[PDB]
Amino acid sequence: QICRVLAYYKPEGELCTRNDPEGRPTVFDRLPKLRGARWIAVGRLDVNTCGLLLFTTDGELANRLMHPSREVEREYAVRVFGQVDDAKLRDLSRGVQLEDGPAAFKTIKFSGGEGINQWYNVTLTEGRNREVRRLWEAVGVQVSRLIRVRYGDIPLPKGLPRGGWTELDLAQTNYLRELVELPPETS
Ligand SMILES: [Cl-]
Ligand SMILES: [Pt+2]
Ligand SMILES: [Pt+2]
Repeated sequence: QICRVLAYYKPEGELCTRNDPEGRPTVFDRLPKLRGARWIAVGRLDVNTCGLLLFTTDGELANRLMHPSREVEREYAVRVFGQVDDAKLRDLSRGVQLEDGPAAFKTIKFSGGEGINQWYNVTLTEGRNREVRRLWEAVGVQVSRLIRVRYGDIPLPKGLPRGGWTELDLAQTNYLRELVELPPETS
């Protein structure tokens, strides 16, 4: 029946599978147990990737959101080990060649500076598995922590803590259905 959407702040170490016969933590463990409907993940995140992951009860909405007809930026807050040479930044912004062909960061802004380890905020328009890690890897830099903070026009909710979820209201939901050319819900 009604289209519900959740915004979840995935912690590192959680699986994206619906269940694990070992009892290992999954992104579905703390979601609200519904009935007569089923949460569906809008895409997936690597086990070691934190941040925004949408869920929705509506299969069509999930389809159109991870398969957009328009190129969508994904923004990540990245913590990297040690200080990064400026030329390495030039490479990442000009492009490198990895296992699945060339790739590049559409944007690289240096964020905070925690001791010797550095923070960068980067964006990309593709979404090949572990692309962000492999990008930094191809330039000789290991990734410490990786948070997804924005998918297109959708950022992590401000209050929302690590491992928590927030339900979108009808207006926010309809905003999503509009960005994807779906008719608006009325209740
Ligand atoms: Cl973290
Ligand atoms: Pt997917
Ligand atoms: Pt994290």
